[PDB]
Amino acid sequence: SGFGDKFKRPVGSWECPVCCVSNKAEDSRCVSCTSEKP
Amino acid sequence: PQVQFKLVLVGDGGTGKTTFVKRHLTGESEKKYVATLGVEVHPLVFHTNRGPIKFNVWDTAGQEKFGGLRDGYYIQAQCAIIMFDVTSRVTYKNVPNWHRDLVRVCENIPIVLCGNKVDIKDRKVKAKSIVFHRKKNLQYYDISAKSNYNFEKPFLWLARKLIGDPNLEFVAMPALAPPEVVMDPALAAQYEHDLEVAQTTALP
Ligand SMILES: Nc1nc2c(ncn2[C@@H]2O[C@H](COP(=O)(O)OP(=O)(O)O)[C@@H](O)[C@H]2O)c(=O)[nH]1
Ligand SMILES: [Mg+2]
Ligand SMILES: [Zn+2]
Repeated sequence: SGFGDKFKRPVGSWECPVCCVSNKAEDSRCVSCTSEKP
Repeated sequence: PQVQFKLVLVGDGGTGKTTFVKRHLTGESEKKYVATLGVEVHPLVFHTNRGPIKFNVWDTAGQEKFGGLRDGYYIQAQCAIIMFDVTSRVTYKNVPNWHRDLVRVCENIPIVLCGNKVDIKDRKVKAKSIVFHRKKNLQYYDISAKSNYNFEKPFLWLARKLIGDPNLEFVAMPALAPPEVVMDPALAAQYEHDLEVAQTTALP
């Protein structure tokens, strides 16, 4: 079975637009590159 | 949402990390520059029998030449490649350091060890010398970035570990830059026969 069938981003998470790391909802900045939650 | 993994590509300067990640043509044309860290993130899509998998490969701007890498580089890495140069014994001796630096932040993420530049005749680090992966039960592969030799092997191993599916296959190779050097098919078979023999030899 395909991953996309059973893959879902954690509730509230956001992908960093600069470096693509997945961050927690409560994080205002990217825990990797420090860029801001857009 | 897409299945993507942050893959950190570490190793001594001059080992060929940038030449390697650049082989994936779409990852190169769609790489993203991270100013704050001086990093380029290459989106390397691979197409598996179960769907697309994207390795966001982090490549340095050469800062590894002047010291270790900052936390931010390693933070949230889900897998890694440690590269060394089979023509520079010293790069192989720094593999443990890179390993330590990496596990200090990321813990037991899947890791593949790659010896680059095996297209060169005067190979200094032979199969019998490469033992670090066996000590830490990592996977090793010979590669040649400039010939695309074994380019897909590290990513296939990682995808299988990350997905938990050992039957996972790449249904088609990604579009790669044309080989800039030829890799003698026999030399490749001989090197592959040297690894299996070295695999059946005791650890000193
Ligand atoms: N024969 C051969 N030369 C390579 C290969 N990969 C890199 N080189 C060269 O090794 C030098 C360093 O390359 P680079 O990718 O910048 O290493 P990095 O510092 O780890 O990013 C360059 O002169 C490359 O042309 C390879 O696979 N085979
Ligand atoms: Mg480089
Ligand atoms: Zn980021």
